[PDB]
Amino acid sequence: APQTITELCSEYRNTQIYTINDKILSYTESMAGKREMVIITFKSGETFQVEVPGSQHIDSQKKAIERMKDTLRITYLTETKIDKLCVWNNKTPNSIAAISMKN
Amino acid sequence: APQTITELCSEYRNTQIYTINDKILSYTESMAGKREMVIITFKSGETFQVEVPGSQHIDSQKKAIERMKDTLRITYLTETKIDKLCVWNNKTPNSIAAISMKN
Amino acid sequence: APQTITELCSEYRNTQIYTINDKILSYTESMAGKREMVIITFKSGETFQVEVPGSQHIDSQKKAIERMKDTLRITYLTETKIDKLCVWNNKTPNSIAAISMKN
Amino acid sequence: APQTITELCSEYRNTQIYTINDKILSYTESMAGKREMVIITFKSGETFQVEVPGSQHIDSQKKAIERMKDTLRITYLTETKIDKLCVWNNKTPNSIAAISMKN
Amino acid sequence: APQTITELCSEYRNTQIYTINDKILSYTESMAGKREMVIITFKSGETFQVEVPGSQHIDSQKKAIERMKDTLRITYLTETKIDKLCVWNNKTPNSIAAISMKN
Amino acid sequence: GDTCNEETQNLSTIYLREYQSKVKRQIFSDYQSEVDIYNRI
Amino acid sequence: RLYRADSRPPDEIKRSGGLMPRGHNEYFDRGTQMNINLYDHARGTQTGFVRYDDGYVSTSLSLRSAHLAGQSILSGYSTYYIYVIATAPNMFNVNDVLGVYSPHPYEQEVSALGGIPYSQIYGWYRVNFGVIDERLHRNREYRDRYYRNLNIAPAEDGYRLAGFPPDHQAWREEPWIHHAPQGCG
Ligand SMILES: CC(=O)N[C@@H]1[C@@H](O[C@@H]2O[C@H](CO)[C@H](O)[C@H](O)[C@H]2O)[C@@H](O)[C@@H](CO)O[C@@H]1O
Repeated sequence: APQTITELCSEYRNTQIYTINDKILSYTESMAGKREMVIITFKSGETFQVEVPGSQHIDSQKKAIERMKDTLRITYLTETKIDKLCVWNNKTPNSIAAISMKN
Repeated sequence: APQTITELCSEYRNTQIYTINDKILSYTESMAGKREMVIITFKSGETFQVEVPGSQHIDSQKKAIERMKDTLRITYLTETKIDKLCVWNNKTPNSIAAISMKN
Repeated sequence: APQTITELCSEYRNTQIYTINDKILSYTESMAGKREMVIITFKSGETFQVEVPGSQHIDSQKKAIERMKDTLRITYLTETKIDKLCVWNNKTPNSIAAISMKN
Repeated sequence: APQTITELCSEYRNTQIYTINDKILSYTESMAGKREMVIITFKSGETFQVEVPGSQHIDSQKKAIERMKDTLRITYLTETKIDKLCVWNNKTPNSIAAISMKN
Repeated sequence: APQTITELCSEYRNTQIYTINDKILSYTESMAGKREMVIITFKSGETFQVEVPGSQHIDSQKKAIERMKDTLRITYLTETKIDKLCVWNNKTPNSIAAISMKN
Repeated sequence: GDTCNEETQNLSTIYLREYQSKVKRQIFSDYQSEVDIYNRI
Repeated sequence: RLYRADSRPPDEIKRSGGLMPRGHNEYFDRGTQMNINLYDHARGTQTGFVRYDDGYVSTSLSLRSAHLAGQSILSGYSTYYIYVIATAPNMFNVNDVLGVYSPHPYEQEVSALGGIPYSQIYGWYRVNFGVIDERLHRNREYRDRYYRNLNIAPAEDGYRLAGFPPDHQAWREEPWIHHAPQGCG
């Protein structure tokens, strides 16, 4: 039902929208125990993660976590500009909730 | 079986063909709880969504939903031209049922 | 085991070989309930489909139906020339059993 | 563990290294019952297959068979040069056990 | 959560950071029983492996292992420079725990 | 004939096909979609 | 970056796969093999098109030079383009490779063997009634990471690809002798 990313981001607690508008500077992927995650950063100095699947995630989000990590790798490789990010700010780095790309 | 998108689209109630003939303008992806979906937008302003899997779907649609999301990410990143869309017009944004690309 | 597509095609009843030698003209993917399928066409007018998984399929074909839909999508996107298609001719559109590509 | 394909290849019976140093000439894929497999050939006239999953396969190999076909598919489209192949010579066509690419 | 490959790597025993700053030279993939793995090497002479999922792996690590192997395949094909690698140096070849890349 | 010039022709084509593969490795890799093998199997 | 004056428009080049040499339809298009020879390409002056015969497309080292060619070549045209091309190994400096036998020396050309793929084209300028519009249009499909660290093929590699006719003396002199194809020298 949400029509855009800012509308979707507002349905949640502890989320912020960041207008990035630039390509990812670095991509880091880990398969180490309890650290199965992906970290990305930008020229601006901003760092974001995709949380390790855990107890705070419903079964529906499981497949969605994999898709997000897949999207970050391809976006990185193709040098695609990310438009905005919706992130949970109660995590460090801030956890990604939704991405948006434009043009 | 149907031999075209139009033919296929017409076997359902609450659907219609949108003759796009253009690439996707923006792509939004979300992993936020209960709202794991994708939303695309066109230069025309038309906004469509791939629905969060729910009861409305039968079991065989589970995999087709994931594939459609894979298809839309690739199309977006490659600026591949979309021909037409078959959407269930009883949702906001209109939910995607099939896609066709040409040439 | 078969060493070629013609030789493999010949082990099935109701099949025939089509020498395409051309790239795909259009691609259609559908997630519509009971019509979870892909349809491809050629400038020659041919139309073939990957069938919706059903009782006619053994368990070992399920993962192959999936691989086949992946293959057709990327073959279309890369505009790669198809050489031959082994199809079951007791379905309309004819159903794809195997594909071969030559460089 | 092994450090080269030759090292790895020599830990099994009925195997052998073929130095190809060439791109794939043709690619064949099949979703036909009991023939869900891939077959590749080289301009050298050699023909190889990725066997249909069977009882000669241990469970850990199942995921590996799938990955190999994905690799062969992308290697074929990109015209990437295969360096060597480790294959079981007790099959016709010979069965691919491992692959290597360089540069 | 760690904000860096170095920081993440230091959380483990028997790990070591290798600064590569180069593309993969060769890629080896095997589907042979008890040797389902990928081995990569660089011009500089270092050889690394994504190991075989054994009793030394936690469940959440099985999906992460597949992902790493996917990443290695695509970075090799695209000739993308690896920046750093966090490896477990208690094996031969050293096992990859994480990878980093930037541009 | 197939002396000096059959060579140049065959050598030039060789250099070209090599390059063309480098190009496909770039533009065709954008279409590669990864599969969840444990969901497939 | 290298530049090329061309009447062929961006959308045509995009459909073709890049700046194609004479006769080649699609960049990857196989089967229809064409004659690929450097020496024959370099001596071939063409009207209506900047040297693009014999499996090679030539370019210039600066906007100004490319502009000079378009002036005398695309003289008739009311609107043409000057494409900005990234350096890569598919390109050879006609002077460096051909040496003494450089067909038209003082023009300092750099030819791309087999054409110029679209992903290697950075952008282009429009030229109206022979006057460059100082607004470059970036090619969205230019591979930046890839072409970032690439450069022209050193003359060493072009030597055997030199295309000189069977005899040509060069085949019997430095340094074409150290690289002569099986039947040259
Ligand atoms: C604000 C909050 O604590 N919300 C709870 C949820 O926590 C958020 O969950 C996401 C993943 O869904 C991510 O880890 C955020 O950082 C996290 O704060 C989660 O625990 C669910 C469980 O049903 O509901 C909470 O209300």
